[PDB]
Amino acid sequence: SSRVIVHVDLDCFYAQVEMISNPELKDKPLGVQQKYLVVTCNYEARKLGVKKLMNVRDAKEKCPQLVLVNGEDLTRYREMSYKVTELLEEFSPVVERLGFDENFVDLTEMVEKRLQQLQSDELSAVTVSGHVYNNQSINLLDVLHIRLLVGSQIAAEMREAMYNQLGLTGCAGVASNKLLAKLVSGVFKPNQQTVLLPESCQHLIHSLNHIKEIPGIGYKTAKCLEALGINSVRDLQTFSPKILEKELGISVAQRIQKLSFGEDNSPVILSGPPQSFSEEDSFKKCSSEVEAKNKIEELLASLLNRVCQDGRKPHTVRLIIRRYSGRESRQCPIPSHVIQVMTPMVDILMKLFRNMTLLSVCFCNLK
Amino acid sequence: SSRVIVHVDLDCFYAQVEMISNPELKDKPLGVQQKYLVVTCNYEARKLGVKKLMNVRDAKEKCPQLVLVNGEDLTRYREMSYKVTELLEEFSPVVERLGFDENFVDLTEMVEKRLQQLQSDELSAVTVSGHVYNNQSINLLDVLHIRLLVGSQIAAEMREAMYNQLGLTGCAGVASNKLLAKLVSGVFKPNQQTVLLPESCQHLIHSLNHIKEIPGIGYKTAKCLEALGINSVRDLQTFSPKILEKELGISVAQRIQKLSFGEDNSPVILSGPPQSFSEEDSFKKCSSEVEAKNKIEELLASLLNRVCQDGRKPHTVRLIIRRYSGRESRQCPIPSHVIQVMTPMVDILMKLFRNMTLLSVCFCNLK
DNA sequence: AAGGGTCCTAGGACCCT
DNA sequence: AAGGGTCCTAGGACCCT
Ligand SMILES: [Mg+2]
Ligand SMILES: [Mg+2]
Ligand SMILES: [Mg+2]
Ligand SMILES: [Mg+2]
Ligand SMILES: [Mg+2]
Ligand SMILES: [Mg+2]
Repeated sequence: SSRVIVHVDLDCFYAQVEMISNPELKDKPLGVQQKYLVVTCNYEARKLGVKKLMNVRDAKEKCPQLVLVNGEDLTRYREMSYKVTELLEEFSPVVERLGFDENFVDLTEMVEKRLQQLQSDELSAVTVSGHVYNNQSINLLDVLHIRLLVGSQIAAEMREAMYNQLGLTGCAGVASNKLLAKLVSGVFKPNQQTVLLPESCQHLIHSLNHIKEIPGIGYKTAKCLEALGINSVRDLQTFSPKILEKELGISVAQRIQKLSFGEDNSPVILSGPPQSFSEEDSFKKCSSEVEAKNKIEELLASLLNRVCQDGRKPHTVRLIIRRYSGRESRQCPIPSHVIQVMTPMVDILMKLFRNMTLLSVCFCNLK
Repeated sequence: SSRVIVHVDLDCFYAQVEMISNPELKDKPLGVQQKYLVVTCNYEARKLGVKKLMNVRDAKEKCPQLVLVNGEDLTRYREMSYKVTELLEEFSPVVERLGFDENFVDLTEMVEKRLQQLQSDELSAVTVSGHVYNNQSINLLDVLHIRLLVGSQIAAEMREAMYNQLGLTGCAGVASNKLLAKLVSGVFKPNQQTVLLPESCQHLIHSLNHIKEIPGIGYKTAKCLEALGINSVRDLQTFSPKILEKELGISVAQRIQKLSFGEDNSPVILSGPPQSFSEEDSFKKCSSEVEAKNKIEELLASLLNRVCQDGRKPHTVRLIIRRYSGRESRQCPIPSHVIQVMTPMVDILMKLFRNMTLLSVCFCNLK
């Protein structure tokens, strides 16, 4: 039953990429811009007040010397994201992606192979790589302690390999399930790693200050929980299961309540190739007429290219819109003759358009 | 591109099963009863006026000597259904199920292997098994004619095997795609087979009298088409694509219009093991109070048994209801500890019940 | 008061930058 | 005026007996 999981989280991902291809930006405070949004920034800029997901106005206020690069085309970030996952797949092939910069790996089978190859002499010599959460004391006779420490050594090899092979830095967290691995990897956020021994599981979850910090609990779920007087991890631990079921559902209630105890039995899933390809564009209630084709035609040309590179073929298309005030969408299957180019697709999408501040296209259901 | 497909359709399936396990019912007119509904009947009863899906009142009127057996528990029909599919899977493993009594098989690879094993001498000796649709003339030099005729010989071997091994009779239709195979298999409905040569494709589709007879066109679609003045296959062939798209959708319009020409490029899919297990019960606004557990508990006990036999494990449950006047449903995932029994499930379902003339349970999303 | 099946759709929730 | 991802839900359509 006992598992050793690792969670790898790159530091200021987009910014770290821009700082790589243009070393001239290192040491200088950097923000990565998407329209009016500074979506992330390096640490030279966080010190100066800039914060993730900050207005381009407020950010230049706290740092007028802030150098900004446009990060709207994710192509380069996506390509590097998959270079990271692919390298980790060398260690163990079961690698789950979370967004572009986070990866889960189940190290269990790999920890146990390393253990058989050791002797009674070197086992007492097993050491930790990186921080132990809560400065908790190690017990070389606790077999769970030994396995987690081996997990931290693997985690350090990955992080070094990532830097040696892709010049990227990041954090790692080693724990017994995915929830705790992710929560502990950020205890030392700047290019460091942390291992969570079981006896500190409760210190970790109770170190949080709002239930939203639990991966699995978002805006709607949080707000519903505070409309019930649930503001802390412990409030949710002790809240009535029944009342929780008959207010949020039997699936939401019974899993988030297990997350509040640090429990999470979900396996690390192999993300493999993507299940979808999409592109978005946003605009200040600009598209006011059907000549919004050009904006659509742009999105296809990049998707069609990305698909051709992927080699697989999609069988469903989707169009999304956002309307000046909540999103609406229409999809349909892809004609067969088309699957084996640009002109016909457009006319499908506009038929979808006419059935109905943002336009987006997606290719899903891939073979 | 050229395919040889076969469609196998058993004669009065439920009735033929009841006549097997009780030979005493053969020769006598038989209906299979589900509540007030005579869902099917043998041919000794169709002659006497009884019709598929007929009131138990009107049927006994046209035939008071009608012997009826209850067919509400489908267990036996389902078990025989899969004995049929499994036997056909011996011929070629790619077998698509349609309901309990119909099966599609792609005979293409099997037709071509048989052809290489022949000599120029026996090829002119190739003969048809069963009817040729529209008494059309065979051309032993048309390679498509030869392949379809080989398809009819395989179809005859299946039907014989089905009778020799399971004592079941049925019809087969051999054509170049799934739509036409299904349409031609019923031209001689009582334990016979028919092959459709390409030059008669249009005689077959135009032999239909309402667009509803096209597999793919149902109640809602038919009615929408008649609200537009489309009553015949040809009306739909000639109807405006645009008007069809902007009234039914780009997926519905552009495929049903291809079905009206006898075109259908969908492949024969391997149905394999089921994707769901469900049980239903109906009742004259009977369940009026929460003690409807007993009716639910019945459905679980049979599903739980069927699942245990299957060996796979489900990960989602669903509850369906119908309310005296349109169905409503609630589902959720299956707790993990449960997956590896009866008491806990009930309390999930009732929570689903309280969130909300028929009750039903389903196990889906199987591993 | 049938008793089952299949697959799709539009929208929702969650996770990142 | 971010720009992407994942998976689930309730209901719909279609096909049989
Ligand atoms: Mg991250
Ligand atoms: Mg990060
Ligand atoms: Mg959260
Ligand atoms: Mg049939
Ligand atoms: Mg039949
Ligand atoms: Mg039809």
